Amino acid sequence: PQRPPVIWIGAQECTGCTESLLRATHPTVENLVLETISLEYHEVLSAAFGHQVEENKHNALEKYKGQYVLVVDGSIPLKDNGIYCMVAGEPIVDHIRKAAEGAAAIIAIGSCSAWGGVAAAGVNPTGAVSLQEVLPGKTVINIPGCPPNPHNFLATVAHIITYGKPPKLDDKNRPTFAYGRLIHEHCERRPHFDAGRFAKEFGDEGHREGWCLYHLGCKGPETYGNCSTLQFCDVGGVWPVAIGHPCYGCNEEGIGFHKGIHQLANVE
Amino acid sequence: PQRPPVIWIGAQECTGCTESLLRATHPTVENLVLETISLEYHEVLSAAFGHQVEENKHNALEKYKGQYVLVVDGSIPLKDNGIYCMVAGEPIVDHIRKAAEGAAAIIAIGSCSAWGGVAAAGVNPTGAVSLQEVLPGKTVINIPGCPPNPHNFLATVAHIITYGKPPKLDDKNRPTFAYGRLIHEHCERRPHFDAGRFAKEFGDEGHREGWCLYHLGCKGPETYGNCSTLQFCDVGGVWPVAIGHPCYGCNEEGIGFHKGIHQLANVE
Amino acid sequence: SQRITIDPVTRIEGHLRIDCEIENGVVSKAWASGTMWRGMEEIVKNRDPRDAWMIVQRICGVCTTTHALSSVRAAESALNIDVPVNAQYIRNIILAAHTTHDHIVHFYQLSALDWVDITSALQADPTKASEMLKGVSTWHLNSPEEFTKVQNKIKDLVASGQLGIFANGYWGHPAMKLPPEVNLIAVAHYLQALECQRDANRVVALLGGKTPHIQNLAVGGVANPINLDGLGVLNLERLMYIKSFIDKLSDFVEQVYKVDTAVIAAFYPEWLTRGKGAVNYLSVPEFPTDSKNGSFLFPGGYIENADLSSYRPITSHSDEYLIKGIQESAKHSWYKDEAPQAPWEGTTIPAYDGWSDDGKYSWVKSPTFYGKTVEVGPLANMLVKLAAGRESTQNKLNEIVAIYQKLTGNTLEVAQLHSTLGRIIGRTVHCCELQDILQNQYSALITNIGKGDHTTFVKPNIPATGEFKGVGFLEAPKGMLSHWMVIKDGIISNYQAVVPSTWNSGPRNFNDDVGPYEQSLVGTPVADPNKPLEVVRTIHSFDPCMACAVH
Amino acid sequence: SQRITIDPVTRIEGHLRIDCEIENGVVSKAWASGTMWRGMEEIVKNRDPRDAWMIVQRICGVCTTTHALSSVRAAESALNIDVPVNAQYIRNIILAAHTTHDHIVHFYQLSALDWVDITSALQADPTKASEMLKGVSTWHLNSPEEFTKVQNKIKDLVASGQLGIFANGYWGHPAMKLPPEVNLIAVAHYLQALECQRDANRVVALLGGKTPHIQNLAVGGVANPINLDGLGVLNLERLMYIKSFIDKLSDFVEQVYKVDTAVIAAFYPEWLTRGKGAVNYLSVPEFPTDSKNGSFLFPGGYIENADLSSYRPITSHSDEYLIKGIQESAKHSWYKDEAPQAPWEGTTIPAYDGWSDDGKYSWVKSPTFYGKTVEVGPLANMLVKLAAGRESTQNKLNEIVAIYQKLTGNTLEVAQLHSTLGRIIGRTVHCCELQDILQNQYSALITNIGKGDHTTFVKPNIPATGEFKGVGFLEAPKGMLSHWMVIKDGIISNYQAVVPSTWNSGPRNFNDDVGPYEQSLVGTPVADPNKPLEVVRTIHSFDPCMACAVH
Ligand code: SF4
Ligand code: SF4
Ligand code: SF4
Ligand code: SF4
Ligand code: FCO
Ligand code: FCO
Ligand code: F3S
Ligand code: F3S
Ligand SMILES: [Cl-]
Ligand SMILES: [Cl-]
Ligand SMILES: [Mg+2]
Ligand SMILES: [Mg+2]
Ligand SMILES: [Mg+2]
Ligand SMILES: [Mg+2]
Ligand SMILES: [Mg+2]
Ligand code: NI
Ligand code: NI
Repeated sequence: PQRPPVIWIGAQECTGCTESLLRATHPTVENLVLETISLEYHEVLSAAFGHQVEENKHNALEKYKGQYVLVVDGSIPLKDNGIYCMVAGEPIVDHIRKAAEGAAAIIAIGSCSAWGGVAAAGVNPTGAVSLQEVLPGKTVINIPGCPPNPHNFLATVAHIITYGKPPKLDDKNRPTFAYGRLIHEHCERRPHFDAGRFAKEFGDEGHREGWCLYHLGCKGPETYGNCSTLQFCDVGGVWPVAIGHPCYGCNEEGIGFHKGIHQLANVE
Repeated sequence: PQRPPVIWIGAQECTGCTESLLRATHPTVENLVLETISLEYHEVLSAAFGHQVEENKHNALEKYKGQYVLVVDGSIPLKDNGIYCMVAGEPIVDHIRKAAEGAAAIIAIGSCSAWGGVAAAGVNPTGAVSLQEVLPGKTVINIPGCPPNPHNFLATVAHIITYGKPPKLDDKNRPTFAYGRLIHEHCERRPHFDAGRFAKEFGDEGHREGWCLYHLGCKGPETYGNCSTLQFCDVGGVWPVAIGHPCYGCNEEGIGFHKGIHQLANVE
Repeated sequence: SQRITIDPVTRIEGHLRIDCEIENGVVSKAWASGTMWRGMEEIVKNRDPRDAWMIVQRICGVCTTTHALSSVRAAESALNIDVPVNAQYIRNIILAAHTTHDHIVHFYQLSALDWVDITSALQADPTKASEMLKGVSTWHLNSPEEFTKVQNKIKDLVASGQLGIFANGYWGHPAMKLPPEVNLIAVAHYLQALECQRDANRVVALLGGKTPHIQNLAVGGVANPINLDGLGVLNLERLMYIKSFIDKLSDFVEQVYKVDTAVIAAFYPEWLTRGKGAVNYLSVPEFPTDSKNGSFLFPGGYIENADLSSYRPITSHSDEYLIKGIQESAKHSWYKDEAPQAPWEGTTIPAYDGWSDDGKYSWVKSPTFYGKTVEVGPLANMLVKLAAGRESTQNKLNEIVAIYQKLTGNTLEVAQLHSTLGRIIGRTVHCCELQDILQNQYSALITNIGKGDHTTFVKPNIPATGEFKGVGFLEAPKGMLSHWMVIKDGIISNYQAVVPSTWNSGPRNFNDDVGPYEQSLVGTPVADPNKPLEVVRTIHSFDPCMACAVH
Repeated sequence: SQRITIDPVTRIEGHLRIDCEIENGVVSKAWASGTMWRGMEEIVKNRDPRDAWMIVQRICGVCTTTHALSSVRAAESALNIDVPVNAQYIRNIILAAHTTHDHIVHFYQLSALDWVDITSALQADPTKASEMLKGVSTWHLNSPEEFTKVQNKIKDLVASGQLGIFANGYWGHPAMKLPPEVNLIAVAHYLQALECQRDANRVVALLGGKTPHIQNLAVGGVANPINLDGLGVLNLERLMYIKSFIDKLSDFVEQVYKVDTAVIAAFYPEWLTRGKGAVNYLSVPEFPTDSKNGSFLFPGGYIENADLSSYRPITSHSDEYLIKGIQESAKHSWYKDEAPQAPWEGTTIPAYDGWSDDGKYSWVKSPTFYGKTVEVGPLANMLVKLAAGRESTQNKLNEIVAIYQKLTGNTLEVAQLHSTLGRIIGRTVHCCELQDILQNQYSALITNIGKGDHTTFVKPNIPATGEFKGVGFLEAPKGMLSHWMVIKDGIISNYQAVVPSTWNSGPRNFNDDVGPYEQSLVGTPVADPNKPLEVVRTIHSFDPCMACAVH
């Protein structure tokens, strides 16, 4: 049978959001591209380059008009008329707007495309903005994190394919199965928080007993995500807090890349 | 290169404690028997039977006197002169006491051998007792659960081999890395307990949002273990509470097999 | 002539003694004995009906899941509860995946070392071994390089002088018939089997909460919370993860286990002509798919005097003909009450008095069906499906026969299935057909959730007066299982388990008639009465579970 | 003369444009251009020195870990902090496992489709393909049956008419030299590589807290809590799990990746005679093992005019000769200040004015070492280790040359390593030697914890006044990396990254000299200027990372 088409365009990306797919298990990246979808454009993996790969993008946008899922990683830079990311001699914002016209669904994978991320922090040298800001007439599905667990993306695409619509979304257009709850409202170290059992420095006696990381700067009280439950890499037990380091808030605008590692979170 | 010897004897066992080894990953059961140990006696896997396998046990107890680790699963029945478990025409208590004489270390794997477990529950038809009760002059290392995660056993054996002594133990002779903390003092659903967010029946709205299972009969407040952190089967996210069912207290004497599923726990 | 004892029987679950009189080089008479008892039926008495399944699951950890599922079905029968269809799909996936693990481990870890000589594998040529499988299997791990790595693992174990559980085995015995190359193939497949069974148990874990000993059941359904859009519950990501493991099982089962079953038969064809235990067979239907505890994917029935053409179909777990026929006796067992008992009126009063050849000699009871001895398990299950004209079963058996034909130039008829190797073939056929059950039930669950049904549990009510009787049937890996619950004044007043190894392993009955293990051994040739490998080969074919048989 | 543009270059990290002048079918002049900038140096300025590593790690997610580790080393340099030995063992295990994933993916997912024709694989005989590897590899997954399954997955993808990322490729090009059988072997190994790289990243995850983008570092050591007897921390059970994945990497690396590297060289021997980018090479020592940020397992050094016999060793990350030589220029880059700048005095002031052949044409700066252009990365790293007389490196290269000699009858000399294929060989040698780094550092960590040392972290103090400087060196998968931090009144006043792809990809410099990518392309034959596969082959051999090069 025919497979559902996907077009993937990178803007001011670091490639970590593509690289998340190389850790996935359900599906693995090889089963994704041979069995689940037809990946019609992706510059990291494509056999074709240059003029050939731009022709195959144009052909796919025509053939699959109204049918494809468009995916973007990285922020989009608006300063100085788009010149801080130029592909085939044109601003990346123009390539993204053209591809959006025919998309059946549009997904911002990672914090950079979802809300500007690290690229839009500090002084914001390039006037970097989110995918939703570049496409104000479109519903953009946001899958934040730096990078997210790849299955927060893959299970969103599966819901579209299997059931014919997107998963249920919150008021930031994030899927509820992955972003519907604060990390601190589902964290296994909450008993220690409640009891006043805190790590004060890495390597201290409470740290070496797995106590709460609040006083090291944990941003779990102010960050929506599934890091404590789904975790990472499907080996069991692996997320930043379980390894011994506070959450930095990388999912959440105004927390990650803004607040210092050891700055304390606000508690509701 | 010579491998450390192990003798495994089953008394009133269901075989679940041996079967936990077939789920293990570090080591796998094939790496355990070919690389980590020399399994000198185990009736579930042994090529030899009958008189040949009893010859093999005798020869190993002699060759390896003072060197082997003795493991027992199942309770040991003392009623009516030991006749509720008879192997090669002799009570299993006699086989166990004779093997204990020359052991370098002695481990009770599972709640049955650790404290009597299900086989000693209710009216206790066979006078079933724990391994430490049969061996009063010996230090028995207890690894409870029905069955435990196999790595609670395998990392205990690894500590003995690599560092030349047992892991640190609590006042019930249980390894502290696996049994040092109450499940409720390191449970990801503690925030919901704190907020009064409880499932009242399976399939209700709060159950379907992953709320605390205290009012369904969860025994986490009275059970020591690592079920919420290490979890089971190394796939990520798999333990009874995470699947939707309360802890039953199977690790803990007086809780599992004594209290009803829906009977409420005492909270410290 | 002379008298031998095999005690312990190894490479089984639990504690078994086998005695044999040998006369003129053949077994003339045998005795089967379960030597350990716990009293699990008495431990569960006087409890709330909702609690029973967590206690009686611990009858057995090899056949984990099975007693848990039979127990909730028994309470649901007493109480008249219709299980939600989503709960049936989940129960069914668990039982099918568990049973895949159980059969693989039986063929390789428990039975193969009856037929395979590990020492002879050191003499094999790895290239000749790989060439033998050309046109016979498409499996991707039959290369000379794989076989050389496995041979080097055997060479290293031998060179260490610590053979441990591989020691003092039956190496060179006259009943060992495989060439060196086939012994090496079998050892490679033994190791590969451990990866496949681990994948099967990952399926079980993701729905059960762990394995061994699942923790997702309830009287009224299951504890899994279905919500595609929920954090921390059974959502689409978790369902995709389950599917990733279901998809990993088929190739090993079809290209390795199914092929090895035909190869063992090709090298041991006389084992198609011995080991018949019974002329009557029983199985129950399994894998219900409707909203009222029926519409089973696999059929059940009763065969009398080996006549498939006149068998009696069983299509319901409420069938009064099945229920009314079952009794157990303790004439030759260590219990006090000896006359045949219907399980709702059963007792389990211990009365140990030592071993007597003509008196009591086992903790296993003696089951009958309308007064007859019956074999249960994979041979029964296969024969009933062939009697029903089930095309899937016909077709899978025919694939095994076609490999045997290519290797030998001979064919295999149904009469040859009433034997030690026929029993082994029935088990392999079942494992193969279960892979389609998993694909079918996964698809059914995804489709039903998509129609907007997320229901999983119906909360029971239990009247505080009255007497209620219920029975839960289940087609377990070792055969038909039944749990029999009587409820009086809100609590369990009687609890009796009748387990498939009870049917096959039980001693002489109230009429002194012989059960399947004891009958199967009559006529067994024994070349060396000190090393009775031939006896162990036939007993292992029934997959003994003595924690199950005795409880 | 014809002028071509290749934009985008695919199967790299990030955004790259290559332009070439072609005279009579030969490249006469080339331009490399990084086409995307973020300003990551400016984003991290005016923050606490402790925060930098979490921000600048996001320079790149392909070479994740590397900028995190360089940043903490830079802060530790400025502050004069000695890192605990246990923290060094953990940092080293993460870097070695990460680099194993990175090299495998580069050879297979990024580079193989320059050399392999997937359509030609459909014509292969799978049995002939397997027979070609007899006595050349001991890998267990080279059977005809494995290769048939792979061929059928290709057949099915073509039959669908949806080739997607395998479309409008260079199928039938005159530069495609492999027979059908070798093309099919390479596709099978491409798929197998994805499992090995996944196991390498499971090592990284268990110490880092996730990957991509680890979260276990600190200025002063690591955040892993070492306690063999602790629940929920880095105990013996967790360390055993790490070891189980370390042990899974060696066979694929040694029996598949190493062998395929020799095979590609045997079929493409002209690519030993082209693609030389420079005559000077730099690498830094890596994997410190003492209590004072030194005692490296791998050596570093500087080679001038390809003379290995008179190279200069580098044994310290505080080497004043290394530190004083590094500068960058922006004469032909889109920044304002053009004269060469030492990185502690660097600026990064954007000044975009469009493309000019003789003016500014790239967001990459132009690095020099005492005024000279230098190649960094696996070719540099291998040449420095041969110059040092490192027996492990000599012996590994010799194993690759032995397979090449079995297939061609010819040896390889060092002169032939200054080439496109020599660069690929250096990367494979690195990946092979990293497997013993993993074993060595896992054993060192177990031993040290057994002596009673559980220490992991030294808490920094940062003076609130004064101005002070630090530099952190690291031998990354693409070559020597350095992060340069200036602290003034407790906050970052300057931050400059000089990244390995900056050295290799940078444009013409202050003296108009040509850097490695541009120099490597002079002399490249181009059969079809519309489809310049030969240019892409040489550029891919450098493993371009443009998020790294530009930041
Ligand atoms: S969200 Fe993070 S991982 Fe993804 S492109 Fe942005 S910096 Fe990279
Ligand atoms: S502050 Fe962080 S570690 Fe502590 S309970 Fe909250 S989320 Fe968990
Ligand atoms: S502890 Fe549980 S799993 Fe182990 S022998 Fe006892 S009943 Fe079986
Ligand atoms: S009662 Fe059970 S589910 Fe609730 S927080 Fe405690 S251990 Fe967790
Ligand atoms: N299968 C199985 Fe166990 C037995 N006999 C049960 O029921
Ligand atoms: N490796 C790598 Fe990335 C580049 N170039 C860095 O540092
Ligand atoms: S830093 Fe990011 S990955 Fe999760 S633990 Fe915190 S949201
Ligand atoms: S029932 Fe047992 S397995 Fe753990 S979750 Fe409770 S101690
Ligand atoms: Cl739902
Ligand atoms: Cl320690
Ligand atoms: Mg006595
Ligand atoms: Mg209801
Ligand atoms: Mg019974
Ligand atoms: Mg220093
Ligand atoms: Mg820079
Ligand atoms: Ni059983
Ligand atoms: Ni990079």
